[PDB]
Formats: sequence, C-alpha cells, structure tokens
Amino acid sequence: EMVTDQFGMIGLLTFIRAAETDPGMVHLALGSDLTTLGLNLNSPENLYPKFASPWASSPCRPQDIDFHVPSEYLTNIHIRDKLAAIKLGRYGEDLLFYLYYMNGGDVLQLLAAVELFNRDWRYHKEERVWITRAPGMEPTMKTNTYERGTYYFFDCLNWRKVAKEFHLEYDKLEERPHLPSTFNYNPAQQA
Amino acid sequence: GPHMLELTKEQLYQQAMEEAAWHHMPHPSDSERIRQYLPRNPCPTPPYHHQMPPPHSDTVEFYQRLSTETLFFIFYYLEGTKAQYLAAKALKKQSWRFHTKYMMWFQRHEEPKTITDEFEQGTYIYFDYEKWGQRKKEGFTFEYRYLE
Amino acid sequence: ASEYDDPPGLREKAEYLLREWVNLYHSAAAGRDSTKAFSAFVGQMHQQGILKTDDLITRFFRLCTEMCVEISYRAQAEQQHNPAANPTMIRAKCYHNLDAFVRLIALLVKHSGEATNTVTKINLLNKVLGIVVGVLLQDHDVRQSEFQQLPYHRIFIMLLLELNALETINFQTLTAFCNTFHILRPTKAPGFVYAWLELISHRIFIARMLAHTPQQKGWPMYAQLLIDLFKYLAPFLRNVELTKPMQILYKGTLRVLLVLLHDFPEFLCDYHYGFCDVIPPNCIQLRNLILSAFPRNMRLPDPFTPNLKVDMLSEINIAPRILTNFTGVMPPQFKKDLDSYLKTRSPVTFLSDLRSNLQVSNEPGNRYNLQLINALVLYVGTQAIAHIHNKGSTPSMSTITHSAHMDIFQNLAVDLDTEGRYLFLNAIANQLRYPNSHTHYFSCTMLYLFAEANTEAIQEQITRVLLERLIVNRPHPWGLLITFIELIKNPAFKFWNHEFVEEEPEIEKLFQSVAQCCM
Amino acid sequence: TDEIARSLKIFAQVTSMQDVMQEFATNGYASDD
Repeated sequence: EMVTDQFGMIGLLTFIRAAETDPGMVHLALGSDLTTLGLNLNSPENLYPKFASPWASSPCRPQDIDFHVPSEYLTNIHIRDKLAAIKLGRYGEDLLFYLYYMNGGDVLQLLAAVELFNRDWRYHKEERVWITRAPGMEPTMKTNTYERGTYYFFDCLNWRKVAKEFHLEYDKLEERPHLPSTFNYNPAQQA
Repeated sequence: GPHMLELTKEQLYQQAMEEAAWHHMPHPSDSERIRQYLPRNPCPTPPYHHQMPPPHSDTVEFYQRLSTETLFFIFYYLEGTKAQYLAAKALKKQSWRFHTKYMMWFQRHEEPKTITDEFEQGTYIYFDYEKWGQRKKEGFTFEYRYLE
Repeated sequence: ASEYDDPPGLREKAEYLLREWVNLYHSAAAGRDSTKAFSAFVGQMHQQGILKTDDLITRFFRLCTEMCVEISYRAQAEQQHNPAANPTMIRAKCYHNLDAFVRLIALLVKHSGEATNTVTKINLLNKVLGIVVGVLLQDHDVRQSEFQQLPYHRIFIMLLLELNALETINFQTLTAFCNTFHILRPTKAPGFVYAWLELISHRIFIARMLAHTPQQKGWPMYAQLLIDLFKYLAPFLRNVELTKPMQILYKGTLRVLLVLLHDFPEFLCDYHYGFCDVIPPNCIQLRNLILSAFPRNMRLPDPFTPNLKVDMLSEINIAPRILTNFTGVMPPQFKKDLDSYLKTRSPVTFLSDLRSNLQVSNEPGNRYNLQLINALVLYVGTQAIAHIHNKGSTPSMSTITHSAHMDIFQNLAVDLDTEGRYLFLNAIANQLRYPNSHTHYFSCTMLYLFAEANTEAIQEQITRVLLERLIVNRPHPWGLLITFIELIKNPAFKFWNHEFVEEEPEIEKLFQSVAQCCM
Repeated sequence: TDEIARSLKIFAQVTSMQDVMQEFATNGYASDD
C-alpha cells in the first residue's frame, strides 16, 4: 500500500534510524543544534565584525583585531631589545587574571593559571571561579574533606577580588594546571 | 557497487586535494598580523575552564577597570591592535600622557613646578618598559613637542 | 633558465632584490608604512633594469611569489624533518617573507597611480592577483597532495587588508578580489578550499562586500561566491560521501550562513532561488537556513497561535523579491508552449509531454532536470497569482483551483513517478517561507494537492516533504509550519494517518517529534 | 604598452633608542616610591 521506495515515510524513518549507526558529525536528515556552533545567534549586534573563521568556536578578541593606531604607539621597532621579556612571575595579580580570561583556549591561559596557582589561587571546577584565602582568614570549620571560612573569589563581570564566606570542597577544586605538549595543534581540523 | 564511484573522477580528485588540505588546515595566525610577543598558540584546554572571555570586555569602560600594569602590558606587547588603542585610551583617561621620544607613559605626581608654552617640569611617575615597573622622577622636563 | 621564457640571470636578480626588501621591511625607521625604504627600493629595482619592460615587471612578481612559496615549503620541511623545531617560529619565518612581499605589492600598486590614476592602479592590482593565481594553480597542479595553501592565503588576505586602510577605487579593488576568489573557487582549486572559505567569509570581506557597498552592488557578486561553494559541495552532500574533511567544510558553510542569516537576512531572502537550485534536496537544514531568512523589521505570527487566520495578514498579498531570473532555465519553445497552455488551456498534448520535457535521462544518475522543475513550479504559481489578481480576486483555497495553472500542478502530482513527484513537491515547499503572496499561493496548492489526491502515494509524499523539513533542527520556515498545521487538520489527512500509523507504529513517533521540535 | 612600468620608472626619479635612553638619565632625577 505504502511507498515501497526511498521517497516515502519509510524512506525518512530509514534515515533517522541511520544516525544511530552513522559516526559522522553531519546528519543531513536530522540537522545540528545551531546554538552549539559557537555563534551568539541571539545577540542584537551583528556577528560578522567579530566573526573569526568558519571553523573557530569563539569570536575575535580585541588583540585579534588590528587598528590603525597613532603612528607614535608603534614602539617595538624602537624598544625591541631593551623591552622586558615576558615573565608571568614578574607581573601582578590583575595582569594574570587578564592573561587568563582573555587568552581562552591558548597556552597563555594555562601559563597564567599556573602563576595564579603559585600564588595560592585555586580554581573551582563547578563554580568556574578563582578562589584564595583572605589575609589571615583561616576557616571557622576545618576538615580533610573541605574548609568553611572567608575567601576572595575573582568576579570577572565586575573585574575585582570579592569577599564571599562559604563552604568549598577540596575535590571540586582544580589540581596543578597541566600543559599540552601537543605538536602542530589546530582546533580547526577537529571541528 | 562502490557508491563513491557515483562521483566523477574529477569529483574524486577534488575530494583527494581537499583531504590533503585538511592535514594542513589554515592556522588562525595565517590571516592575521604577526604577533611578536604574544603569538597564537591554540591548545586543548579543559571544558570547566573559561573557553571564552567575559562579555563586553572590548569596551574602553572594561579597560578602565584593569590595573595600569595591565594597560602598560597591552600597550607594549599588543602593538597596533584594538586592545592597544583601548589601553592607551583608558591610560589617557586615567590621566597618563605618552612621551613620543622616550616611548613611555608619564603621569604628574605633583603640580608641575614650571609650565611654559613649550614644556612642563615637575615630578612625574613613569613606567619603565625594561625594568618592568613604575618609577618616580624628579625635575623631569616634558617638552610638549613630544606630548601631542 | 626557469620553466618560462625567462631572461637569463633574472631569477637570481629578483631573488636578490626580494631578499633585500624582506630585510628592509623588517629594518628600523624604514617608514611607518615602509615609505622611506620603498622610494629607495624602486630606485634599486630601476637600476637592476627590472623596471624597463612591463613583461619584466610581471616576471619579477612571478619570481617573487615562487620564492615566497619555496621559503614556505622549506619552512614546512624543517618543521617535519625536525620534530624538535618550534612550529610557531616556523610560521613566523613564512610570515616574515610573505608580509614583506605583500607590502611591496601594496606599495607598487598605490604608487602606480600616476597623477591620481584609477585605471593603471587597478590594472596592476589585477596583474598582480593574476600572477599570484597563476603560481597557485601551477603549484597546486604539480605538488598535488603536498600543495600548501599558506603563501597564497596570507598574500591574498594581507593585500586585501593593506588595500582597505577612494570609495569607488575601493569597489574596483573588491571587484578585483572577487574575480580572483571566483577563479580560485574549490572546483578549480580544491586544495585551497579551507583558505578560500576563510577568504570568502573574512570579517572585512563580508563587511565591505555586503554592508558597505554602493546600491548593494556587491550583493550579486558575493551571491556568486556562495553559489560556487554550494556547486562544489553538491555532489558530495548528494552522495552522502562525507569524509571528516567534508564534514569540517560543511560545518564551516553552516557557520558562514548562520552569520549571513543573522546579519544580512534580506541578502539570503533575495538570492534564495539561486542558492536553492544548487543545494541538493537532501540538505534539509542548510536549505532551511536560506528559506528561513525574512525581511528584517517584519512581524511573523507564531504559527501555533490558536485560531490564527492567515488571510487577515496584509502581507499575504505582497509578493517577495526574486533577484534570480529563473524563467531562463526554460527552453524558449517550452515557455512559449507553456504560456499557450496557461491562457488557452489547449492542447492536452502539453500535459502528457510536460512529464517527458522535465526528464533528462540523457545525463547520468539524475534522469530529471531539477533546475527546470524548480522554474516551472515558481513560474506557473507566479503566473497564477497574477491571473487571479487580474480576475479581481486574491489567491485563496478556492480561487487557486480549476485554473490552467492548477491542471499542470495536478497533472504533475498524478503523472510523475515517486522520484519525479518528490522533486516536484520540494519545488513547492521551497516557496513556503515568510508571509508573502507566493507562500500563501503554494501553501494552498500543497494543501489542495493532498486533499484532491486519489493515490495514497501522493499523500505520503506530501507528508514526507513537509515532515522531513520539520523533524530537523531549527530554523523552520514560517510558511512550512503554517502549511503542515493546516494539513494535520484536514479529514483527508486524519483518515490517511489513521490507516498508515497502524501499518508502521514507528511513524507515530515522527509526528509527535514535530510538536516539541518546533513548539 | 608598458604604461605601468613608466609610472614606477618616473617614481624612481624622485627622492637610536640608546642615545635617547642615555639622554633620559640626564633629563631629571630617577627614584622609587
């Protein structure tokens, strides 16, 4: 009775059942959750001025965009050799949080995370924030499992060290930051 | 028979050249101005880490929230970018004035002891890009022919 | 000495001049935009007699490109033949040379404009791009699998950026970059496709091509570039021959179009027919992106909203804009015969032949002239809207029926085979978009075709076309939901579902998936 | 014609941060605060 052919309902139900066994990242009959393509589709502002590449997951940072800055600010062809070498141990806390948040998905984010970790800052896996002990503020409640006292947490949305006295699990707290010795890494080839 | 043979030899050739091209895909750096100090170094970072920077961290207002050291870092190590223009912008707003000859930002510590139509001499705080730090200077002559 | 009829000792001469410039470009106080160095380098060029003939000038450009290409290939070899070598420093080596070359080109061009010239200045820009395209394609063809795209990718972008920092001169620059991109379309240069999509979709290039373009002059040119991308992808998407590199290219296509859908929805709206003629009928979502674009600042009722009366909408009488002259696909005798049928409703030999005229069993593996099915459907409908408008009425469920137009549509539903009918129905569905007089016409057509179906097969295929398009992830065209919601309400369908749904209880799941995928 | 060539041929007819930093040491008294 039904269309015994590929151009009927049976034809379609066959494609849907095929996605189960198809290991591809493209399923033409079912589509992709387009929100997950790393594009701010809700944004009231245009996407194109910050559109990185067709393969990138995050938009253009201001270090990425080039600007025709006043001639005078092009200081390197002049200070190059006398200019200090980059040493994250030399830099302060504010520059480290800048280096961390801005260089997301780069070795620099981990390099800043390492120097912060060397300064008693510990990253929370669950709450996605950096936390450190306040001056002499030892925890009121103290065990091997967790600690309850007053802690400075870095709120990036207001860009400042914030006092917040609440319970923190030692497990949900990130260990010493890793470094990937991944040769010729390209995030575009895996997408 | 082999389904891929539905493609023409030209289409197979096309696919082959594309497959090859995939092994050496363009790197973000390829279509960008050389970054002498902070080149791109993509790496596998965990999902629980900040994959993307905070929203509206591209405004002169956000840049005003940063430390002077941060702004001085962006100015020297991120030359000729929107970030360098925004940092110099916030710096300028934060009452710092770039000396073109010395290639350093100066800020008045006191009121200048002398102000002429050509210069101003007083005690200023400046940023040493080699010693990487703030340094005070007494009896400094800021020639306006180097100011702007 | 080179492959070319290159004068003796010219490669040696050119490579010495470039070597110098690369050190000059990187030298201190060489000028803010290599000005102090360039004025002096042009002298050195002139002295070395490369400035004598235009033929030698062009030859110097070819040799410079090949040098830069070779430097890259070597840089790439040391990165591999030494895995202890810094890959970031390798990249820097190529960039060192390529950025330098780009500035020589950019300066040779901006300074070629003698007494503020436009023609000479542009003609050299064309010459340079042409010389680079030549080196690319030969490299591409000889190196095959080992072809590296980096030199060309950096040359093309940096030159576009250098020449962006003269609003008319800006357009002829863009028109020059466009022709290049078209010449280097992936069907010509497949090994450059990733760099090509990166060029085509650059922040600056979209900006200049679509937003900051006079009287939207860039819109047809950009639309060509996208057609080139869809023309390329089409055999692979059609065949479901999707390798990891193809999945990566397809996902990039999705990201580009999502950006276009969001920023320039009127662009996608205008060129929707053109894009639909090249995207294979199986790419549901990709096509939905095009078919979901609607003029900005336009209220679109929620298709679900209870007791929604679509006729009320003042928009349903206004026709959409079509910037693809679709009538063209039609062979002049065919359109002549067709127009005779539409007014005279004679001869009946037209309908019988029509089915055969749409067949292209000449060409292998298709047996159907898809592009022609699309043109007939859109044309017949548009002619039908005009005919009803002329009669003083408006396209309605009643005014669209029993016209010479509907006789063609009704015949195609009955007289085509499952494949034929599938293509035909898809051609109707591609018009179910935002509230407009084509959406309304074809929505009624589709609904009437289901209702007047004497075959179960006709009913299943209508259901399949609408459902396959709604079962997929968002976006879903307004008109599509409207058409479907009105169909699921007809006793014709109620009866059809009742019969099919118990012969295949798995089918029940699909219809239930639409209630949540969209609502 | 060699129109391009002549435009560049006729164009051809036309046309220390150590000493600065050492002069910076002499321009005032450096300190720490």
